Amino acid sequence: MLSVNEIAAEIVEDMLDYEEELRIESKKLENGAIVVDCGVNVPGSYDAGIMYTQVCMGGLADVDIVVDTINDVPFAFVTEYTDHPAIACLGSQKAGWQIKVDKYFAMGSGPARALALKPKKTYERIEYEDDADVAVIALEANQLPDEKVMEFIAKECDVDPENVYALVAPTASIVGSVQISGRIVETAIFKMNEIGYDPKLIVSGAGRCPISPILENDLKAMGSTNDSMMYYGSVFLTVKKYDEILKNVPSCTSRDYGKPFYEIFKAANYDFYKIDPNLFAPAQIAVNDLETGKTYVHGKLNAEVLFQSYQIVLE
Amino acid sequence: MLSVNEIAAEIVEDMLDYEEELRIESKKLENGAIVVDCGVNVPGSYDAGIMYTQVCMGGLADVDIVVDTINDVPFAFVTEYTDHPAIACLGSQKAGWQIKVDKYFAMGSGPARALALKPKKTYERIEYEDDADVAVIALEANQLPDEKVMEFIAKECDVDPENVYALVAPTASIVGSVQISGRIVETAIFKMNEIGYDPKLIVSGAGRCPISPILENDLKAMGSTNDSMMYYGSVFLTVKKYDEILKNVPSCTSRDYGKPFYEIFKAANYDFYKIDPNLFAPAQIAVNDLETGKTYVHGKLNAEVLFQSYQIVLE
Amino acid sequence: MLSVNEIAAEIVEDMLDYEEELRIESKKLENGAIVVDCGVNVPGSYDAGIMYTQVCMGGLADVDIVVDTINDVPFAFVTEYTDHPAIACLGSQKAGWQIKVDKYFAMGSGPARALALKPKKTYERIEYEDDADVAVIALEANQLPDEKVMEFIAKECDVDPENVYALVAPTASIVGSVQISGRIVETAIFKMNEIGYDPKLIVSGAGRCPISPILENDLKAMGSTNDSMMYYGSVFLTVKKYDEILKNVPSCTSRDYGKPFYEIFKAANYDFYKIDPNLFAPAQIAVNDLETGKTYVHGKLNAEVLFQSYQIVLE
Ligand SMILES: C[C@@H]1Nc2[nH]c(N)nc(=O)c2N[C@H]1[C@@H](C)Nc1ccc(C[C@H](O)[C@@H](O)[C@H](O)CO[C@H]2O[C@H](COP(=O)(O)O[C@H](CCC(=O)O)C(=O)O)[C@@H](O)[C@H]2O)cc1
Ligand SMILES: C[C@@H]1Nc2[nH]c(N)nc(=O)c2N[C@H]1[C@@H](C)Nc1ccc(C[C@H](O)[C@@H](O)[C@H](O)CO[C@H]2O[C@H](COP(=O)(O)O[C@H](CCC(=O)O)C(=O)O)[C@@H](O)[C@H]2O)cc1
Repeated sequence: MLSVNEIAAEIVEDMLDYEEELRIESKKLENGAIVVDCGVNVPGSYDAGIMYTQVCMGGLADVDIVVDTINDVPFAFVTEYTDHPAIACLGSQKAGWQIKVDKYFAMGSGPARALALKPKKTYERIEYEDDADVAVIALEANQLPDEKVMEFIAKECDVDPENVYALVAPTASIVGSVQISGRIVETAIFKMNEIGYDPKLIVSGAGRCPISPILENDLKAMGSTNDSMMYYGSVFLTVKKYDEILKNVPSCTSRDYGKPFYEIFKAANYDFYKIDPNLFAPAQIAVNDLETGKTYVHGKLNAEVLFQSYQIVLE
Repeated sequence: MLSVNEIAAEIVEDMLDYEEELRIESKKLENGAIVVDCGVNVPGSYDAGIMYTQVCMGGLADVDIVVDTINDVPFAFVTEYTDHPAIACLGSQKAGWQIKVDKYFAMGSGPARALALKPKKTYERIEYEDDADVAVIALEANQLPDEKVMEFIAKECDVDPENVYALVAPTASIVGSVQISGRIVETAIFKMNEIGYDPKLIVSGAGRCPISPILENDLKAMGSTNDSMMYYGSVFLTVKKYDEILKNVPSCTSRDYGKPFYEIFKAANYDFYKIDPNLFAPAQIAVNDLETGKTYVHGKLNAEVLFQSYQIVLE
Repeated sequence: MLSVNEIAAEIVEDMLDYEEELRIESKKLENGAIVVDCGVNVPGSYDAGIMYTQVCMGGLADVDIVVDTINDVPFAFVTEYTDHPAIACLGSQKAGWQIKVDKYFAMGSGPARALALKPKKTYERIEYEDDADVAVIALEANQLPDEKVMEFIAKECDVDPENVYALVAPTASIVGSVQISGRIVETAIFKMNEIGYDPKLIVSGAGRCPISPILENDLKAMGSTNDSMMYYGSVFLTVKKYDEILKNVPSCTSRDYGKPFYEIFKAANYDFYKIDPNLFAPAQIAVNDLETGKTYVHGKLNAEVLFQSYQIVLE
C-alpha cells in the first residue's frame, strides 16, 4: 500500500531541515501539533511552493518549475506529472475538507483527507483509504491554526495531535500561487469525475500551468490563481477507455467560460465551498485512450483573458 | 575509468527501493538474477521511464520530463543531455544486442552491451570497454526473461547470473514511450556514425523530443515512438571538427522521409533488426563546431506527420 | 543566518566526488587550497556548469537546463530562480572582485566575495556579510591559479588556505557558457541597483536564457555569452514596490544596444570604460508589484541579433 500521509510527512520533515532557505517557519503547539507557516507571516519561496504541492499530492507526483514565455512575456510555470492520479489528486490534493472551528476558517487539502475521509464519497469512488499514525494537512488561510484547530484535525484523522503537521499559506502568496497552479492535473481529474467519468480509469496525467503573479489581497488572488488553470492550463492524460463525454472537460465548454474566476467567486459570496463544482476545469487537454490507441484533443488556450486576470501592464 | 554497469546498477537499486511508487515489480530468479518488470504485467510510470532511460545511458546523461505544447496540444517531452555521447549513446543506450534464446526474442540495450561487446565494431569505433562484475541490461519485449535468458546474458558478459539486472518493458507502455523518445541524442549520434563521422569527435549533446501517446499494440507503438524523433526530435550537438557530410544527418534527407515508421516496421516483417539502420535520424540538429566557432543548423520539424503517427483526433 | 560559503562548499565537495563524470579535475596545492579546473585543461560538462552556477549563487538558487527552440533551432537553456536575489546575485554571483596577483588576473565571482567584502559598497547596500571558516571563489580565467594566488585569496577572506576552494573556467568553454547564461537573474538585479532601485525591495526572480554555443576564442565567447542575456534573456521578478524607473532595466534602453557585443567591444577598442554600463542588462522583464498587484512588462527579445552573435549558419 502507498501511504500518502507517511510519504508527505517525510517531505515536511525535509522542509523543516531547510526552514530559513525556504523562508518558512514552524512552531510546535501545546498539544504537540506542528504548524508550518509557508506564507502568512513569512514570505515563503518557489521551492516551498513546490514542496507544499508535493505534499498536497501525497508524494505521488513530480512537481517542478520552469521559466518560459506567453506572447514573449516571461512567467514561471509549474510542470508536473503523476501515475497515481486518483489518489494523488482526488484522494489527497483536492481541497475537499472545509475547516470551520469557531471563527477559524480554512480550505483543507492534502493527505490528512485520506484519514478523515473528507468527503466520504471520494474515497468510496477511488477505492483508497490511508492507514497511518501521522497526518499531514495543507491549509489555505490568512491565519495560522491554533491548538483547538489542530486538536480537531487530529481527532478527525484518528491520530494524536503530537503526530499532526499543517502547512499553511494564504491565497495571495508565492506558495499560494505555486500550489494552486500545481493543481493543473487535479483540475482535469476533478472535472472528469464531476461529469461522471470513473477516475479509476485514469492511468496518468501530466500538466503545465503558469504561476500567477501575486495580487493585492487573497480575494483577488483567488481569481488570478484559478484563471491560470482555467484559461492557460494544459493537461496530457492517459485513460484505460475513452468516453465521448470527455469532450466536456475543458473550461470552454462551460456556461461561464469568459468570466474571470474572480466573478464566479464573487457571485458565490466569496465562499469557495459555494462555487458549483462543475465550474472547475482545465483550459486544454489531450486524452490518450489505451483501448483504441487514439488521443483526443479538446479545449484551447486564452492569453488575452489570462493577461487581464494577471493585471498585466504592457508599454 | 567510468563503468556504465556499476553506475547504472546504483540507479536500478534506487528503483528497487520505490517499486510501488514507480508501479514496477522485481523478482529474484532461482539463479539470483534480478528481473525488473517496468511494463509487461505492471503499468510502470513516467519516473520509471526516466530511470530506465538513465540506465540505458549508463548513468552518464541527465534525463527529465517537461510538459509543453505542439500547436497548443499538450505533450510530455523528454529533455536530456550528456557529456559522454559516444559511451552513453553508442556504448550503452543503442539497442545493439539482439537477444534470441530459444523462443525468447528481445531488443537488448544498455550497459551490459559494454561487457559482452555487442556489436564488437561499436566498441572498436568508440574505444571503450567496461570492466565490471555486475551487468545491467534493458530489454524491450512483451515477455519477461527467465533463468535461462539471464544465464545467457551473464555468460556473454562474463559475470555471475546473481550479478545481472534486467529492466524490461514492451514498446506499448509508458516506460517504452519515455525510453524511446529518450533516445533523441542517440539517434543523432547513431546517424552521424552511420554516415561515416567519427563519434569520438562528438563532445556533447542535448536533445528534446515529445513522448508518444501509447498506441493500441506494440507494433503500432514501434511506429509512433520512433516518429517522435524522426519528425519532432531536436538535438544541439558540440563537435571538435565539422564535416560538410553532417548536412545529411536529419531524417528529411532520407528518401523514405514522410513514411510512417510503422510502415517501415511492417516492411521489416515487424523485426526491428531487419530495419535498415540508415533510417534512424533526428528531425533537426544544430552542430556547434569547436574548430571554427560556427553552429550549423540542419533539418526541420513536422507536426503534421507527427500528429498522424500519434493518431491524434482533433475536433 | 545563511552562509553562502558554507552552503557552496557542500556543492563543491559533491563535485569532487564525481570528477570524471563531470569532466573536471581538482588539484590540492602545497598550502592545502583546492583548485577545481572546470574548463581550462579539461572539457567540463553541462552538469559542471550547473554546479558552478549554483556555487556562484551561494547555493541559494535553483539552476537547471532544458532544451528548447528559438525559431525552431534547438538550444540548451538555463532556467533558474531564487528567493534570495540580493544575497545570491549581488552578494555572491556578481563578478565583483578583480583578482590581481603579479601577472595573474582573473575576475572573481561567488561566495568568497561575501568574506572579502568585494566591493564593500555592495554588502552595505544589501545588508549582508558572511561569517565562515571556508571560502569558495569562482574564477573566469584561461589560467589556473597557483599557490601564491590562492594564498592571497585566503588572506583576503581571513580563512586558512586549506579551507579555500576555487572553481575555474575560461569564457570559451561549456562551463563558461552555462555559468554566464546562469547570470540571467543577476543581470536584472545588478541593472536594477545601478539605476537606483534598492535591491532590498526585490523579493524573488526567475529567469530563462539560452546557453551560447562555444565560439573560437575567449574574446568572441565574451560577446556571445553576454548577448545571450542582452538579446534573449527573460526575467520574471517580484518586488515590494514597483518604481517607473524599472522601464530602463532592459538592454534595449541603452544607447549602445543593437549589435552583437563583440562588435560594440571592438569598436570601443576593447575598453570596457567606453561602453554604456546600462547595456549590461536582461533583454526583457516582467515585474510583479506587490504594492498595486500589477505586473509591468518591459523590453524585447531579439533572435536576429542573437543568431548573428551565435555565428549560426542556416542552409
Ligand atoms: C483548482 C481548484 N481551485 C482552487 N483554488 C484555490 N484557491 N485553492 C484550492 O485549493 C483550489 N482547489 C481546486 C479544487 C478542484 N478543489 C476542490 C474544490 C471544491 C471542493 C468541494 C467540496 O467540499 C468537495 O468535498 C467535493 O466537491 C465533493 O466531491 C464529490 O464529487 C462527487 C459527488 O457526486 P456523486 O459522486 O454522488 O455522483 C456519482 C454518484 C453515483 C455513485 O457512484 O454512487 C458518482 O460520482 O459516481 C463525488 O465523487 C465526490 O468525489 C473540493 C475540492
Ligand atoms: C531510436 C532507435 N529506435 C528504437 N526504437 C525502439 N522501439 N527501441 C529502441 O531501442 C530503439 N533504438 C534506437 C536505435 C538507434 N538503437 C539501435 C538501432 C539499430 C541497431 C542495429 C541495427 O539493427 C543495425 O545497426 C543492424 O544491426 C545492421 O543490420 C545488419 O546487422 C546484423 C548482423 O547480421 P545478423 O547476424 O543479424 O544476420 C541474420 C540475418 C537475418 C535472418 O536471420 O533472417 C540474423 O540476425 O539472424 C543483421 O541483422 C543485418 O541486418 C542498434 C541500436
